[PDB]
Amino acid sequence: AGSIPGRRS
Amino acid sequence: AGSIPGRRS
Amino acid sequence: MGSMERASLIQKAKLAEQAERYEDMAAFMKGAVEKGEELSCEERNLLSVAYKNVVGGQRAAWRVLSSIEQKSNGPEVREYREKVETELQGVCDTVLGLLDSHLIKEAGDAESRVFYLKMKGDYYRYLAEVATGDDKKRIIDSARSAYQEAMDISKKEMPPTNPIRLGLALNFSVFHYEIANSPEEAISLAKTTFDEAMADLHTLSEDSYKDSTLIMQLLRDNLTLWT
Amino acid sequence: MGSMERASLIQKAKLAEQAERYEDMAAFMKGAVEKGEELSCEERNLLSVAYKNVVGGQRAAWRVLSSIEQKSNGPEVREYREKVETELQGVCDTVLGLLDSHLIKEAGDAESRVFYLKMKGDYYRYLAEVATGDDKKRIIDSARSAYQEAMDISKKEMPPTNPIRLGLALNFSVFHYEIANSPEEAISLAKTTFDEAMADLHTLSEDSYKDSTLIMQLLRDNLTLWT
Ligand SMILES: *Cc1ccc(C(=O)NCc2nccn2C)cc1
Ligand SMILES: *Cc1ccc(C(=O)NCc2nccn2C)cc1
Ligand SMILES: [Ca+2]
Ligand SMILES: [Ca+2]
Ligand SMILES: [Cl-]
Ligand SMILES: [Cl-]
Ligand SMILES: [Cl-]
Ligand SMILES: [Cl-]
Repeated sequence: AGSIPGRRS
Repeated sequence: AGSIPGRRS
Repeated sequence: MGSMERASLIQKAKLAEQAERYEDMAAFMKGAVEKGEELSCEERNLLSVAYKNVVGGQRAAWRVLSSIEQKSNGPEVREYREKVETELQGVCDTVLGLLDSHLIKEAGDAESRVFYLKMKGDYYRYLAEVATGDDKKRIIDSARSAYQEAMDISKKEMPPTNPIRLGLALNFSVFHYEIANSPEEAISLAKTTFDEAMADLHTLSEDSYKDSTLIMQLLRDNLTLWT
Repeated sequence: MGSMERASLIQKAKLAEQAERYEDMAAFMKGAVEKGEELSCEERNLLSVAYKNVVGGQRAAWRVLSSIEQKSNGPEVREYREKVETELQGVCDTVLGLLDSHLIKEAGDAESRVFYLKMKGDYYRYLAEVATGDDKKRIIDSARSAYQEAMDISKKEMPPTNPIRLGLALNFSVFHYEIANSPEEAISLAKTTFDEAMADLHTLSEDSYKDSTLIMQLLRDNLTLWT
């Protein structure tokens, strides 16, 4: 299950 | 130009 | 980072992201937060991106080591898993400390308050992933409480397509499925979030449409995996 | 890492590689080296893999920042490039210190001595990549001298298909092309290395054949890029 990737601005 | 990758044992 | 200008810390955080130096980026943004001023929308994103990458590397390593540890059951694998786990908990505690001192209490707008409360839920969720003993239930409830307050504000103050509202619902649904052992609540939240966003897409510009549909696809990906 | 057993340091270095925690891996192998015993073939590889990953991340970040700095020509980009550069130089100095105290002087076999001298050439080459001022020429000569001693031993003591001999020649050729401004020497070395290995492949087992041809392909890739 994927949370928000949120690794790139 | 590539040197030896050498990042995996 | 007390001796560096706030603007220089922000500039170097952006440079560190370009260089994929996320530990530096997090330290720069921690320094910026500790200047005591509120954060702009862009600055909040830099803070979140920096720590998500740092904790993401720690979580990935913890899962590798925990898996090796379970297959074995000397003390080395447990000892090293414990070391990584302690470092992960320190990062989560640092982020939670920044939110508590004093980002959340000074966040009055919906966009900032929901953003920070979602962060609070996320980093308690990461603590819950590695928690076992006396406090795992209390950590889980701390995550749920932060997510719930953010949900309540986002339903009152934001349109159903708002990317922060969508990402909050996505992560709260992952919390339900992976942490709280409530897969039905996870599926129901993801479904209702997706359907209400679909019905609001007609109000959006071309660029906002792309932003919202990207996150709705993540909700759909999870529903496909869960059903 | 003075209080940890040598065997535990080696075991944790292998765990850190599986978890892609290369800073930890390097610290564990530094601790193992400082136990004072010579390193096995496998242990030498762990030392090399750990620091190659650490310095590789620093080199990639330095190139990103140096490129941004040249496009700009406040002090932030220069300051941050200098910080990354100083950290990179510290890592290179640490590796060179380990080779000098006392890995190289206790390395008597060709396989160990050539391996360490190639490392010495590599980490002086990384120093040369960022060097400008009074010492860039001396760093370049230190790299060349280490590579040259390793070449001399490998020609006397190793077959032309030996993967250490091939990788040494590959990196020395990259030194010639990228550092020493000698592209003709780079091309000549890569060509002669490839041809002499080709003529020795008939002596190898299926597994040794795969090991050697993989590195010969890297020599061919460079020749394709340089001609
Ligand atoms: C927690 C969270 C939610 C949403 C995102 C994201 O990627 N949003 C896209 C977007 N579109 C316009 C503005 N933003 C932030 C990231 C993290
Ligand atoms: C400096 C260097 C040279 C060669 C390699 C490599 O990948 N060798 C493959 C191999 N085959 C049998 C044993 N080894 C080490 C890495 C680094
Ligand atoms: Ca100021
Ligand atoms: Ca001992
Ligand atoms: Cl440990
Ligand atoms: Cl405010
Ligand atoms: Cl800096
Ligand atoms: Cl010896």
